[PDB]
Amino acid sequence: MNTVPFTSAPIEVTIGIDQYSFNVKENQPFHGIKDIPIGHVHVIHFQHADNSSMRYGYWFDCRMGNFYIQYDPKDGLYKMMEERDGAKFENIVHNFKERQMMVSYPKIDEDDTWYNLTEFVQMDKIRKIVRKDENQFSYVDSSMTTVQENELSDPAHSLNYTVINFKSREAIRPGHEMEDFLDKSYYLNTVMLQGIFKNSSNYFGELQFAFLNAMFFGNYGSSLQWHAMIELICSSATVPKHMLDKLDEILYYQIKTLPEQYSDILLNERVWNICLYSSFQKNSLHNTEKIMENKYPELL
Amino acid sequence: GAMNSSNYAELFNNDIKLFVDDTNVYRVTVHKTFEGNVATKAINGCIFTLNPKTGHLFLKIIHTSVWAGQKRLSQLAKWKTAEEVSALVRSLPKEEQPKQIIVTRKAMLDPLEVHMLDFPNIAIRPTELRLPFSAAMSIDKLSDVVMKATEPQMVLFNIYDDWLDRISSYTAFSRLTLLLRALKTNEESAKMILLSDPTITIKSYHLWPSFTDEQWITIESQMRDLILTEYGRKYNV
Ligand SMILES: CC(C)OCc1ccc(C(=O)O)cc1
Repeated sequence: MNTVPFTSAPIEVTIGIDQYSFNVKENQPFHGIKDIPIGHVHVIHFQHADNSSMRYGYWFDCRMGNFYIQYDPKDGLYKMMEERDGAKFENIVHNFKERQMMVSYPKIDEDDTWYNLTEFVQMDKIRKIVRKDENQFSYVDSSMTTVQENELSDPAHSLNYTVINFKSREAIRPGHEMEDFLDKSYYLNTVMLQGIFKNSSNYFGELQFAFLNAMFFGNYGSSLQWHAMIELICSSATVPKHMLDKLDEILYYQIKTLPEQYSDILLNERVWNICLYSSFQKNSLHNTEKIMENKYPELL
Repeated sequence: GAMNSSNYAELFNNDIKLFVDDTNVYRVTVHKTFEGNVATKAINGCIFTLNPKTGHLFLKIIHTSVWAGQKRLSQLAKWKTAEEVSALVRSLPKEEQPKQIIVTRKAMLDPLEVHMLDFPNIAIRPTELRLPFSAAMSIDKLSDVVMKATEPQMVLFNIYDDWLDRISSYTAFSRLTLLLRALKTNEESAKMILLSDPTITIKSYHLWPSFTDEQWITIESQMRDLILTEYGRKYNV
């Protein structure tokens, strides 16, 4: 178990840690989150009570170091910092009184949700999408645009997702215009899987990360990327069987976790009706189709 | 963006633009089989690609052999149109390539954009103008060359004949769409209007009769009357 201590909580805030969230009042005696599994990946996110604009947060992996949160009264946000002096950190986190003012990561044992949602997500790939090499953790917020969006305005503060554009030369072989636009298998298998991602696990990792940034931060470009990566698979007549089966499970848990009141803003009616009811893979998403129909029949 | 009538004059600025109409690419007759079924038979068609400023019409004849052994022909026809328009653009010297291609049917947008990826600076757009280019096959010389073709063929016409010697491109395009709307609305009566007088002939190198300026005013009036008469008949006005 690891601990993400907080120096203080000077401003009232809603704090998320992975799929959980709780509130902290202004200047409440709150010193952090205790009992976190080392895991492979985590996210801590914030939405200020007095200004719900800018949700923001940090992706991190406890294995890569000791992370703590300190509020910065100049920039006005809770900042993640790393302590390299592990003994000093162990001394602060040992502290029995400090632990009394910390909330415990509250994982039900039957609950494997967090890991179903992040199975393919790895910190080293996050750090390639979110470029800030001097930190081991990665900052994302509601307003950050994607590199692709920027091409249609600060490349430092951007989300470097893999560009997917169905009406581009990368997606369309000269001489195969109709073929490749109607059946995106070339673009999926040769360009993306063999060329860029190298395997389906890395593809799914970016798809999972995009989903989670859209859900936790309301990041619009992330939502666009999640939907595009889904549509690329579904619009391909030729897809490995293992990948289709795994896609059904990935999407099932994403749809299951989605806030029910957030379906108008996080689900694109067009894409999902194409994928479930019209595409080459309509029949390969049995569990996803079943949860969507019973949970969100209005969208369909 | 989508074109219309606030910017109707813009069609005649100096940016080269082409209209593309695909409504006569895939054409069929519908007839009953021996077993009693009904069967289609394709007949030759054409892509109608027009420069509205100059009158230059690039008529690509679509021979029925291109459909042989193909499925989903309505869908294929859009991609075939897009293939041929892209080929036309590539065949043109750079200074003659359009800055905009305006498709009369929105279903042409994605096929054409995908075939024109090599030309990112060429805008591909629909229009809110309802244009009567589907009546192009009512122009006898165009219909003749399409129906006589035994192989794919491209034929160049000036759909304004020599009118630009005397009127503006704006006026010529208005005359053309009036004529074509009348042909679409009541083809046999529109042809009677145009051909009723044997002393006004069609030059060997023209599509329309050699009307004088005053005769064109009269013809245009008779075409407007034809269109209004048919409106009244249709809606019992
Ligand atoms: C519980 C206590 C207030 O945590 C604050 C905090 C701040 C810094 C560090 C460090 O740098 O070692 C560790 C913990």
